[PDB]
Amino acid sequence: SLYKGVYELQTLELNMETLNMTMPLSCTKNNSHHYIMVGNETGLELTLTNTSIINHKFCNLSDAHKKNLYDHALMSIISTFHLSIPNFNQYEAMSCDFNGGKISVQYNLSHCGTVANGVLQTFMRMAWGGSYIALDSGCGNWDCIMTSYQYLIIQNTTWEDHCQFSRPSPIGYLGLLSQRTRDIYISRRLL
Amino acid sequence: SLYKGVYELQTLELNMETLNMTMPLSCTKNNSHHYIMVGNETGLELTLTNTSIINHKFCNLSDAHKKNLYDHALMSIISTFHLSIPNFNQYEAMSCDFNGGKISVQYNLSHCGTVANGVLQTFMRMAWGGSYIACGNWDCIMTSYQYLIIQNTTWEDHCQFSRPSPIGYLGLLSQRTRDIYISRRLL
Amino acid sequence: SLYKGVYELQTLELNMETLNMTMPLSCTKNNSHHYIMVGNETGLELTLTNTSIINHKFCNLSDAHKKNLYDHALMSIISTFHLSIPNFNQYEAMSCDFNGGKISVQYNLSHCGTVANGVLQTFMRMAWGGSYCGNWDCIMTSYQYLIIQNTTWEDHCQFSRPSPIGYLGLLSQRTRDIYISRRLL
Amino acid sequence: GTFTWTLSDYCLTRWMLIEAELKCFGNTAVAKCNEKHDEEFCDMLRLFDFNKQAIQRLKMSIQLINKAVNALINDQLIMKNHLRDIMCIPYCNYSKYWYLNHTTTGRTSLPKCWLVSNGSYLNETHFSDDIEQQADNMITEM
Amino acid sequence: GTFTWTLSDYCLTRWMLIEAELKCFGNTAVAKCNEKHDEEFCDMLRLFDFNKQAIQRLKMSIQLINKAVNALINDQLIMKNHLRDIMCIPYCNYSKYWYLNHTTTGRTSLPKCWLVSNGSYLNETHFSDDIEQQADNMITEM
Amino acid sequence: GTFTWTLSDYCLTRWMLIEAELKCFGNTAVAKCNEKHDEEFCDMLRLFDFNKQAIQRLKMSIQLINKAVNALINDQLIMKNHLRDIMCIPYCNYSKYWYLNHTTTGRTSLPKCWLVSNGSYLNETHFSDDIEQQADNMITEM
Ligand SMILES: *[C@@H]1O[C@H](CO)[C@@H](O[C@@H]2O[C@H](CO)[C@@H](O[C@@H]3O[C@H](CO[C@H]4O[C@H](CO)[C@@H](O)[C@H](O)[C@@H]4O)[C@@H](O)[C@H](O[C@H]4O[C@H](CO)[C@@H](O)[C@H](O)[C@@H]4O)[C@@H]3O)[C@H](O)[C@H]2NC(C)=O)[C@H](O)[C@H]1NC(C)=O
Ligand SMILES: *[C@@H]1O[C@H](CO[C@@H]2O[C@@H](C)[C@@H](O)[C@@H](O)[C@@H]2O)[C@@H](O[C@@H]2O[C@H](CO)[C@@H](O[C@@H]3O[C@H](CO[C@H]4O[C@H](CO)[C@@H](O)[C@H](O)[C@@H]4O)[C@@H](O)[C@H](O)[C@@H]3O)[C@H](O)[C@H]2NC(C)=O)[C@H](O)[C@H]1NC(C)=O
Ligand SMILES: *[C@@H]1O[C@H](CO[C@@H]2O[C@@H](C)[C@@H](O)[C@@H](O)[C@@H]2O)[C@@H](O[C@@H]2O[C@H](CO)[C@@H](O)[C@H](O)[C@H]2NC(C)=O)[C@H](O)[C@H]1NC(C)=O
Ligand SMILES: *[C@@H]1O[C@H](CO)[C@@H](O[C@@H]2O[C@H](CO)[C@@H](O)[C@H](O)[C@H]2NC(C)=O)[C@H](O)[C@H]1NC(C)=O
Ligand SMILES: *[C@@H]1O[C@H](CO)[C@@H](O[C@@H]2O[C@H](CO)[C@@H](O)[C@H](O)[C@H]2NC(C)=O)[C@H](O)[C@H]1NC(C)=O
Ligand SMILES: *[C@@H]1O[C@H](CO)[C@@H](O[C@@H]2O[C@H](CO)[C@@H](O)[C@H](O)[C@H]2NC(C)=O)[C@H](O)[C@H]1NC(C)=O
Ligand SMILES: *[C@@H]1O[C@H](CO)[C@@H](O[C@@H]2O[C@H](CO)[C@@H](O)[C@H](O)[C@H]2NC(C)=O)[C@H](O)[C@H]1NC(C)=O
Ligand SMILES: *[C@@H]1O[C@H](CO)[C@@H](O[C@@H]2O[C@H](CO)[C@@H](O)[C@H](O)[C@H]2NC(C)=O)[C@H](O)[C@H]1NC(C)=O
Ligand SMILES: *[C@@H]1O[C@H](CO)[C@@H](O)[C@H](O)[C@H]1NC(C)=O
Ligand SMILES: *[C@@H]1O[C@H](CO)[C@@H](O)[C@H](O)[C@H]1NC(C)=O
Ligand SMILES: *[C@@H]1O[C@H](CO)[C@@H](O)[C@H](O)[C@H]1NC(C)=O
Ligand SMILES: *[C@@H]1O[C@H](CO)[C@@H](O)[C@H](O)[C@H]1NC(C)=O
Ligand SMILES: *[C@@H]1O[C@H](CO)[C@@H](O)[C@H](O)[C@H]1NC(C)=O
Ligand SMILES: *[C@@H]1O[C@H](CO)[C@@H](O)[C@H](O)[C@H]1NC(C)=O
Ligand SMILES: *[C@@H]1O[C@H](CO)[C@@H](O)[C@H](O)[C@H]1NC(C)=O
Ligand SMILES: *[C@@H]1O[C@H](CO)[C@@H](O)[C@H](O)[C@H]1NC(C)=O
Ligand SMILES: *[C@@H]1O[C@H](CO)[C@@H](O)[C@H](O)[C@H]1NC(C)=O
Ligand SMILES: *[C@@H]1O[C@H](CO)[C@@H](O)[C@H](O)[C@H]1NC(C)=O
Ligand SMILES: *[C@@H]1O[C@H](CO)[C@@H](O)[C@H](O)[C@H]1NC(C)=O
Ligand SMILES: *[C@@H]1O[C@H](CO)[C@@H](O)[C@H](O)[C@H]1NC(C)=O
Ligand SMILES: *[C@@H]1O[C@H](CO)[C@@H](O)[C@H](O)[C@H]1NC(C)=O
Ligand SMILES: *[C@@H]1O[C@H](CO)[C@@H](O)[C@H](O)[C@H]1NC(C)=O
Ligand SMILES: *[C@@H]1O[C@H](CO)[C@@H](O)[C@H](O)[C@H]1NC(C)=O
Ligand SMILES: *[C@@H]1O[C@H](CO)[C@@H](O)[C@H](O)[C@H]1NC(C)=O
Ligand SMILES: *[C@@H]1O[C@H](CO)[C@@H](O)[C@H](O)[C@H]1NC(C)=O
Ligand SMILES: *[C@@H]1O[C@H](CO)[C@@H](O)[C@H](O)[C@H]1NC(C)=O
Ligand SMILES: *[C@@H]1O[C@H](CO)[C@@H](O)[C@H](O)[C@H]1NC(C)=O
Ligand SMILES: *[C@@H]1O[C@H](CO)[C@@H](O)[C@H](O)[C@H]1NC(C)=O
Ligand SMILES: *[C@@H]1O[C@H](CO)[C@@H](O)[C@H](O)[C@H]1NC(C)=O
Ligand SMILES: *[C@@H]1O[C@H](CO)[C@@H](O)[C@H](O)[C@H]1NC(C)=O
Ligand SMILES: *[C@@H]1O[C@H](CO)[C@@H](O)[C@H](O)[C@H]1NC(C)=O
Ligand SMILES: *[C@@H]1O[C@H](CO)[C@@H](O)[C@H](O)[C@H]1NC(C)=O
Repeated sequence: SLYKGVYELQTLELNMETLNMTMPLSCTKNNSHHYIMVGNETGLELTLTNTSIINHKFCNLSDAHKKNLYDHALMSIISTFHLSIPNFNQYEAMSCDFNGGKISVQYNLSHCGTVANGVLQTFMRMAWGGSYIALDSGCGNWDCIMTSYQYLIIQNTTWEDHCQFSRPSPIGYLGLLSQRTRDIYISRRLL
Repeated sequence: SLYKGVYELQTLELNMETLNMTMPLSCTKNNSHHYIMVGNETGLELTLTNTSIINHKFCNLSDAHKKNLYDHALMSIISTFHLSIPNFNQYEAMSCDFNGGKISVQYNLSHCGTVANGVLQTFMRMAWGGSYIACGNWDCIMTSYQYLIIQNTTWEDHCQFSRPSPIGYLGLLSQRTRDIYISRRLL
Repeated sequence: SLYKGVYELQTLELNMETLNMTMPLSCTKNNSHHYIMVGNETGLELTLTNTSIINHKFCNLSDAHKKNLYDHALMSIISTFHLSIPNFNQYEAMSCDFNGGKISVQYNLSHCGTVANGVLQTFMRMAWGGSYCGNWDCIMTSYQYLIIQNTTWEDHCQFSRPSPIGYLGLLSQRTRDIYISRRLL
Repeated sequence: GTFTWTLSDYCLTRWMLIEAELKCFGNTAVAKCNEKHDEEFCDMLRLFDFNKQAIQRLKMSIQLINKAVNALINDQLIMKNHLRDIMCIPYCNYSKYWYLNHTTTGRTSLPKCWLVSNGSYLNETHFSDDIEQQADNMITEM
Repeated sequence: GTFTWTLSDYCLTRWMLIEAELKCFGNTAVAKCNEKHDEEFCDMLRLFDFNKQAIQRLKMSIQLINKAVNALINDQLIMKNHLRDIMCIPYCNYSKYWYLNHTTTGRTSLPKCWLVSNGSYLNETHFSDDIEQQADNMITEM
Repeated sequence: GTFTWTLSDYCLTRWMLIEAELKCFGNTAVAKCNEKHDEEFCDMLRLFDFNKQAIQRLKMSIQLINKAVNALINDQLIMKNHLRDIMCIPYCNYSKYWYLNHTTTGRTSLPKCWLVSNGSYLNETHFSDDIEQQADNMITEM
């Protein structure tokens, strides 16, 4: 028990729920949702479903910026997600609706070296504690990440105490900032 | 300064004009007018004014790259500034005027969390001295001046009030691409 | 062979082909050519020459992403190359010609301090060994065009020993010095 | 870059700790964070530091964190632990932290992660070597 | 990415300072710059050495310093000073620096930057405890 | 970012070198790799270490290295070497290394890399002073 007699071990345990206001916190529920807090009240909803809700291949992102009805911190989190996606080439997959200030993004996940593997890698990095349940990936299989669910819907939401599987943790998101614009393909000559 | 009876304090005030040739130097003559002298060559001159200079919403920037008349250092610094804005989501605020390599940009500023907040937030970091005079809040801040103009001017003694130093510009290099919103589906 | 007292000079040199699997490895071969291998199968063929293999100025880059007939690592390497130019203002200097997975990209290289300066700077940082002292504002290599194309791997290099260090160098600095193009990024 | 945030004068409380109360560390122990670069405890105390200095002295804007993430933590250690999780090597999800204590005068090591291997916390038998290293490094106080 | 630039010669030059003096520092004190990260004087001195080398031997372009800044100065130190600035806690000007000179034997500790608040420096009363700690470290070097 | 990646318990292999027969260093020799921010040798062992784990644990693509660059090796040392390459002084290609093993025991100095000059390896006479300083530090360590 006691090492060298004099020394006795004691342990320290952290409450991450106090980190809500300063920076966002991610936590897991229901095997598909993986909700995230931005602050005290609101947040995003990182759900995986078979059912689509954006049936159109349009985004109107520039118009969404122009209208400015959305909330700024939420779209900051969406951008931190998007630029952190490694090796993003297809565009017709991701379908996003920003009308009325709602934040909705629907990544289409439908040979593993595709958009799906990248977006799910970024997904599990954001929701670090409690995302193995989402992925049928295996151990060390960073090449091929796959999941039975065919879509990834990011949605604005109120909070309502959604953490039911894993505790709050900012570590995935906080570690995910540095990957933004770290692996991105060119799209124009004069970027 | 008698400390311990054995030691003494000797201050060390560093001249900073020696760094003129290698990196830009930041000064603040007025409470408002910041200055960014790259060297004895022409350098940037940042102003807060109510008087406009552009009066048109177009920023033919790709055309300016095509003609390629602007000085490279000035375009590097202004690109650093524009990318260093924490949250830019209104394209209408920016308004440029490029002709024969002239550098002329205007940010329109007009309750919180808008483009004016981020633009001015980056503006105070070009120089720490002389900016804060223009603590309780920093994320949500505004100033009565309506327009932020950026011009090129020759180097005169524009460093009367604040000491020259490269601290702000060197600070912003890492933050250049730190916070950008997606504006296109495929970047 | 004792230098100081009872301490002798002994040396070891690292194999670098043993590091083949993970990241790209860069060689030189001749004075002009410089080469990259992504593993033991395929690689990139950074050539400097007078002859222009492709003539048209277009670069259908979004279409190349759309068809997805490319190899991901190869175009990732050229994306790191192109993004890492210091100041790429003359947008028409490049010529891509993506078609059926081909990566036959070209850079035009025609007082000083033009786009060719930045292109040769990124070139010499890419293939560190044998890119060749005071000139930094104006490199201005005599060769008139730079070309990048995919190549089936073979023994393409014996002159300069392989090393990833140039690519790890350029891996950083991907988005510094780049000029703004669109008003609202 | 590298972390630069200084730790304000660093004893914790129940307001920032889940079960224990008034866990207070000696100044000499927390002083190790200035030198060392590859441990998680320093990142957690930097986080909690500007948490206190943000809820106080200022008035959910995330931009303040989007700028100073590298000054205030070391992301590369988080990414290292993520690679450990992919490799299924034992890792640290930044939850439970162990250390050595003795009540004769109350000296304490700078805490280290209690690694997690199977998804449950790793028993002390597996990492007995590292705690032994910390123990026989503690005795070097002369 | 941590800074790596090992300075070359450190003995200060008259031009570098505002009042022309032959200030000069012992190698033992300046050697701490290679290992310590949070220091301000070391980063400015690295910038000054870089400017000296560039203006001396290399034949203006911003790309050089824009790519090589993080070898010379840890940008996150500037970030930390900005965080101190936005709070009413005193921040570092990078302008005036202080140190304890041992007049008799001539040895000298590594200088630290004099803090500033509300446009004026602190006249040896708000941070005299820091000077006392530095003097204690100097005694520890004996 | 820092060099958060650790070295698995360390010994170089025949396949990993040419004309080398299981040359392997002591634990105290590599102990400074968790502290030194300017060492090329420690970077190279970290590199070959993550590679050994990559084949022998992980299941080609470039995503893994591009993720892991700044936890593994500080990039700015490479920029430093390139910077010294343009300034015409000797730089380092990370190819050939030099070290001093004690005749009567296996305790060995930490290798520092051979310097190259204009595509040709620098002569022993130019950095004999550096070797002398290394030997002085080593006998001081004894
Ligand atoms: C990093 O990794 C570690 C190790 O994986 C995590 O630590 C554990 O996290 C899990 C998350 O679920 C915790 O599990 C929950 O603990 C609750 C409290 O435990 C009480 O009940 C158990 C019953 O055996 C007692 O042994 C224990 O002493 C306590 O009395 C449980 O109550 C939870 O299950 C039950 O309660 C919930 C809520 O009422 C119900 O919904 C369930 O149906 C069920 O009745 C659950 O077991 C676990 O306690 C943590 N500790 C351990 C053992 O490692 C960290 O959370 C993780 N951190 C991060 C940031 O990733
Ligand atoms: C979300 O949707 C995915 C995708 O499912 C496809 O797309 C949707 C929109 C529908 O059109 C589906 O019909 C499409 O398949 C679902 O993933 C699927 O999961 C199932 C299992 O849950 C997979 O089934 C397979 O079984 C194959 C073997 O043949 C099967 O049928 C024969 C004949 O009865 C039977 O004998 C055999 O035993 C099998 O049952 C097998 O070869 C294959 O590899 C796989 O195991 C299916 O392939 C998956 N693909 C797809 C695209 O869905 C998700 O399940 C769904 N979510 C939820 C919660 O249901
Ligand atoms: C997404 O945008 C498309 C394209 O609309 C254009 O861009 C907009 C920003 C705005 O300036 C429009 O006037 C432009 O035409 C929208 O598709 C249009 O839908 C309308 C209404 O049904 C139809 O009349 C147009 O013909 C459509 N144009 C095209 C090119 O398909 C689409 O509705 C937008 N989606 C949302 C959710 O707003
Ligand atoms: C969100 O986190 C805060 C801490 O950041 C939690 O604690 C409250 O914090 C405020 C100041 O921000 C204090 O005035 C309160 O006294 C704190 N309360 C408690 C119980 O500690 C806060 O409770 C968290 N919010 C939610 C909804 O859980
Ligand atoms: C720009 O900085 C350079 C040095 O980097 C200064 O040049 C020095 O000027 C002094 C003036 O007394 C001379 O004694 C030195 O010999 C000069 N040094 C060199 C290397 O030329 C120059 O004065 C600075 N200019 C301004 C306007 O601050
Ligand atoms: C890239 O897209 C452009 C879009 O204009 C294509 O240009 C046309 O290509 C067709 C192909 O049949 C030619 O017949 C036309 O003459 C081209 N237009 C002009 C104005 O010359 C181009 O072919 C596409 N491919 C490439 C490699 O650029
Ligand atoms: C995680 O759990 C697995 C399954 O229980 C453990 O695997 C075995 O661990 C025992 C420990 O005595 C070893 O003897 C076996 O060789 C292991 N088997 C395999 C297939 O690996 C594993 O050790 C656990 N992880 C730990 C303790 O870190
Ligand atoms: C500490 O004080 C001593 C004593 O004044 C300084 O020594 C002087 O050094 C200058 C050059 O720097 C010489 O010109 C003087 O003649 C020296 N004086 C004496 C009495 O020897 C020393 O430089 C000071 N050190 C620092 C770091 O400021
Ligand atoms: C939980 O998951 C099920 C299946 O996806 C879904 O029907 C249900 O609405 C979810 N409930 C919540 C809110 O977690
Ligand atoms: C935080 O949330 C709670 C519940 O929504 C609310 O009562 C409180 O006013 C909010 N603000 C703070 C800082 O507590
Ligand atoms: C975001 O989500 C909430 C709940 O879905 C909804 O009330 C709101 O309209 C959406 N956008 C805004 C304006 O908050
Ligand atoms: C998603 O992609 C699949 C690929 O087969 C396609 O059939 C489907 O229509 C797409 N769905 C949406 C909502 O874009
Ligand atoms: C600003 O500078 C101008 C000269 O450029 C001067 O006339 C004016 O008084 C200064 N101060 C202001 C406007 O506060
Ligand atoms: C500034 O540098 C230029 C170019 O070398 C030189 O002609 C001039 O005399 C210098 N000093 C000034 C303008 O004060
Ligand atoms: C700035 O925007 C406001 C919006 O009302 C407008 O009145 C003003 O004229 C604009 N300034 C310029 C220079 O366009
Ligand atoms: C910018 O380009 C547009 C293209 O239509 C042109 O009409 C406008 O006059 C240009 N503006 C300036 C200031 O040159
Ligand atoms: C630094 O000190 C000088 C002393 O004159 C002062 O002019 C300058 O404004 C100070 N800068 C800051 C940022 O405090
Ligand atoms: C500029 O106009 C604004 C808006 O009316 C006013 O508050 C301000 O005093 C005016 N003058 C200056 C110098 O900003
Ligand atoms: C800005 O640069 C242009 C380049 O043509 C020059 O003509 C102009 O005079 C400069 N502006 C000032 C105010 O000197
Ligand atoms: C390629 O990589 C394998 C696995 O690491 C290694 O054993 C082999 O020697 C390497 N071969 C060459 C030709 O580089
Ligand atoms: C370059 O390599 C080519 C391979 O075809 C060879 O013919 C030539 O001699 C080399 N040297 C040059 C172009 O200087
Ligand atoms: C390359 O090395 C791999 C290692 O798995 C081997 O399977 C493959 O055959 C090798 N290719 C060549 C062309 O030697
Ligand atoms: C390049 O890739 C294409 C498409 O896979 C292939 O046909 C060709 O052989 C490769 N090599 C060259 C030299 O084009
Ligand atoms: C390169 O540019 C020159 C003009 O600078 C032009 O004559 C030549 O045709 C171009 N070559 C290409 C695009 O291959
Ligand atoms: C060590 O144990 C003593 C027992 O009284 C306690 O006061 C002290 O806080 C403990 N150390 C830590 C770091 O909690
Ligand atoms: C660790 O392992 C030992 C030996 O099997 C066992 O007795 C003990 O209960 C385990 N757990 C702890 C917390 O020591
Ligand atoms: C700062 O100095 C100004 C000078 O006008 C003074 O009015 C103000 O009260 C000072 N603030 C503090 C906090 O001392
Ligand atoms: C510092 O200098 C000022 C100069 O006015 C003096 O009044 C003050 O007493 C001095 N000491 C302090 C502030 O401790
Ligand atoms: C130890 O020195 C011996 C002397 O024969 C030499 O063979 C060996 O390489 C050295 N080993 C190390 C690890 O330095
Ligand atoms: C530099 O390169 C030249 C090339 O001729 C070579 O002779 C010389 O030895 C190299 N080293 C030095 C120090 O000049
Ligand atoms: C080391 O420099 C020599 C100089 O001859 C060169 O052959 C070798 O490629 C360099 N090593 C590298 C780049 O790994
Ligand atoms: C290095 O210089 C010495 C000077 O005596 C000479 O003997 C030797 O041959 C030179 N070259 C080497 C050791 O490679």
